[PDB]
Amino acid sequence: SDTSGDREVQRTMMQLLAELDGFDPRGDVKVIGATNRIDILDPAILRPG
Amino acid sequence: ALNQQTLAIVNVLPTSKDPMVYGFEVEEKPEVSYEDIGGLDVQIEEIRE
Repeated sequence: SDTSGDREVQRTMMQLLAELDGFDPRGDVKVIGATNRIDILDPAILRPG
Repeated sequence: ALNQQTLAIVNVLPTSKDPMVYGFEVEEKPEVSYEDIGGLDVQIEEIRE
């Protein structure tokens, strides 16, 4: 909290968590995520489901 | 709702402004439904109450 470059990139993060599956399915994605470390990866992504 | 060729009130329309996807939508369909109530049982019951 209290950042001016690490809060809007978290508010687009949150938007994803949350359009991927939620109210409305899936569709047929199956979203291939790719990253490097898990230590600059939010755990919400990193838990399976 | 007005006839713009005369400028005169034709009908009166409900106040609602411009409501899109926003709040309007109501669904509830599968795969998460009220059959998918396997939890976390204490938590669910609290919501019903």
